[PDB]
Amino acid sequence: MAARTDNSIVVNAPFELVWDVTNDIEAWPELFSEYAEAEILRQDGDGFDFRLKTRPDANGRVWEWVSHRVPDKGSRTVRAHRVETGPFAYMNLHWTYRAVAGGTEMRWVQEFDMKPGAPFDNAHMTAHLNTTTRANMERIKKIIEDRHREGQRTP
Repeated sequence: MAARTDNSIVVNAPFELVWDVTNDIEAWPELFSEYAEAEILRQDGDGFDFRLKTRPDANGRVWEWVSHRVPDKGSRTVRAHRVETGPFAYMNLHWTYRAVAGGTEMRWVQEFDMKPGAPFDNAHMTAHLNTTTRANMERIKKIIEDRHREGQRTP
């Protein structure tokens, strides 16, 4: 009934670095290939609201929306959801980090459902999100590992 994506990847670096990089919202435009802009609108208490402005998609359209995000470094997890759902009836995000043999494993899970009349149906969006998510996790993994390996020669 409800759409879902579940993707994992291991980053060959320590939790601290993996966490700090991925949770650096201001840097997402250089980390993610889809976001042109990312700014925190407000930070009240734990969670916070941020705006995302994507780059022109495969159809030349630029999207922008606001989401609420609540990072929990202590539990090594983060929860988020779109405030301006747009074509989505709702979109929930859940990231976890786990120490494993070789580095830090990142697991990103999405829970959503398209609005009746949206350009995409649950099936097609699921495929689209898996593709973009996998591409982003691989790019982020590379970036983090490079920063990590750099600090091993100064040391």
